[PDB]
Amino acid sequence: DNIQGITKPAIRRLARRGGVKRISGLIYEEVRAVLKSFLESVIRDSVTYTEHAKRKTVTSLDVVYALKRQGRTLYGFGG
DNA sequence: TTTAACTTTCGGAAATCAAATACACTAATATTAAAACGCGGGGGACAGCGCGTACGTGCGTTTAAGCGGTGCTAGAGCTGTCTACGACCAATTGAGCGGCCTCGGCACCATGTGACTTAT
Repeated sequence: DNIQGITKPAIRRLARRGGVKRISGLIYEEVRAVLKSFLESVIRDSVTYTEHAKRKTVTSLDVVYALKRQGRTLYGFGG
């Protein structure tokens, strides 16, 4: 239950960075779900990059290449 | 002590020059499929509302998150060394469609000998 360990006050304060103030309860479970989906895919891409690289420790370059292929390219790390 | 820029060259590239298509558009044409004017309409989307509701709003006691030591080891990254493996050359093919030929079969003129005959 690690994704439940991602606590509902946590999801709340994330909503408040998100600019909203009222959020239904099942949003917490389904924001957990969206985090789960994106994490699953980026982990797939980065883990596979890592597996091919033969350094089976998952690397930041693997992560940023995953995000880049996804179109979600992130700065500050591949540099 | 290791990442460059001098160079010293050269042989494929990237210009040029040219003509061979060939395609775009600028354009007549009657038609004629869709445009766009023109009035109701349903239908619906919003005004206004009651009260149920649902996520915050608010307290108590928890829980994990966060440190803060305590290893210890699994890989990081690096192998110093042996190939393999693929990039090159070329030969080592090949098949497909023109080329010669060359088969045999026709029509035509040549040559010798068997009749016979005659004037030897």
